[PDB]
Amino acid sequence: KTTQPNSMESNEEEPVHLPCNHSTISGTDYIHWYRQLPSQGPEYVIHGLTSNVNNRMASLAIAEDRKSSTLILHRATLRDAAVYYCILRDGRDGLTFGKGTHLIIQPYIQNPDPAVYQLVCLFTDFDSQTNVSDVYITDKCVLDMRSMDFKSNSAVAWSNKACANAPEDTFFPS
Amino acid sequence: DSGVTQTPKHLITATGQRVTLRCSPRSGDLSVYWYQQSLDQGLQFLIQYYNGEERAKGNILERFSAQQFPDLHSELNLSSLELGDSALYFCASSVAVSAGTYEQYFGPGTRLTVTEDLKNVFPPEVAVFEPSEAEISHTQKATLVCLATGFYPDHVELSWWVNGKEVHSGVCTDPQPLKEQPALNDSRYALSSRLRVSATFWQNPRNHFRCQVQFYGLSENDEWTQDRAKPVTQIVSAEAWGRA
Ligand SMILES: OC[C@H]1O[C@@](CO)(O[C@H]2O[C@H](CO)[C@@H](O)[C@H](O)[C@H]2O)[C@@H](O)[C@@H]1O
Repeated sequence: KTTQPNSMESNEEEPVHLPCNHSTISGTDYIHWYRQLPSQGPEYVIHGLTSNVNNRMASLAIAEDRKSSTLILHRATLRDAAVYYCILRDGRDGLTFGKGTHLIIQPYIQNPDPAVYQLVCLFTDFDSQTNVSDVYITDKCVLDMRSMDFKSNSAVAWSNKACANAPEDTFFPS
Repeated sequence: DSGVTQTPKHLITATGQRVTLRCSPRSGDLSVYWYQQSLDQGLQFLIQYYNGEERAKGNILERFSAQQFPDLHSELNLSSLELGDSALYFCASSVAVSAGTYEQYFGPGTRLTVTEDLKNVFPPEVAVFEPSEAEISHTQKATLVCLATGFYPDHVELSWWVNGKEVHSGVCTDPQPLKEQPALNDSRYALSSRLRVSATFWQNPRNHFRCQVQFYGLSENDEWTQDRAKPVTQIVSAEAWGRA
């Protein structure tokens, strides 16, 4: 089999190296990679054997001894946030998918501006160094903007019972 | 697209029903694979058929049948449906028997929801909430919210349509939809999505905003008896014009 770290979190516009071991005899066994996006089925990435291989998805470096291998996303974006499987595939079970690596990507938010507004209320413009029974609050979600080149952290809070506590010096206008 | 096609995208049934998931492979392939995936399972292998004959065995519980037909397209039956049988079902295809040299390709997948009573199925309430006047006075930007509320199950695809066109930029939605009564076995779900626009763009009345939600609900082949409207597969939508 193979093993890769459970989770990994890298940054936008960077190369991302996804390591995977296979000290078990990678004989005539091909190193395969498949990815799985937010709410979607698995799709193929790239697959190798004895040498390094390129395609429009990724680059695949394999070790001289082939005991380890490295999936490389040439330049990662919030899009490349997916689940990555490192599979061995050889000859005629064995068509199985491990836990893989929950890859996470974070935006380069230059100017945090924590402020919760009454829209339902909405918490937005905070840093990554922050995270979230009568009320409902949603997990934080980021939104990049073409042309403006600005990525925004936001999480929504709403209840039915009135803008209550849901953060540093956040803005609460009257 | 993935080459592989699969029917149907949505599927809902009461416990102990019998459903058959059809899969037309990649036109050029002779292997078809079936994988079941639940959150508390991940991507599990079920069975593989090469050129019409059975190849790799898996964990197709007795209840499951699988057939590749002469035309290389596969059916997969899942009899006497348990609540645990609720999972995402993936068909796959490959050139030769082993996927060593020539690799796999997955279709978009079937979402099977097995529920205790089809009365559990609910359309989503949908509401676009216009941005705060404060966000503008502070950030010189504007954030619209869309609340999609009270749906079962969570077959929901949200989309934003500004000025009639579909927008992918300035958009953000929760991957996981929020349960409403976390304690209830068959709770209804709620999804939130934001569309941020510039300040001026919101301040323009010529600009129209649409939060649109696809809901994969009940069949037109399912029996219905409630006084309330049938919770069928449908789009619910919220519009909003720009306020000066
Ligand atoms: O017992 C020590 C332990 O360390 C290892 C762990 O992998 O170090 C190796 O790492 C690579 C595996 O991809 C080898 O190719 C490398 O040569 C070696 O240092 C193993 O050797 C060993 O199990």
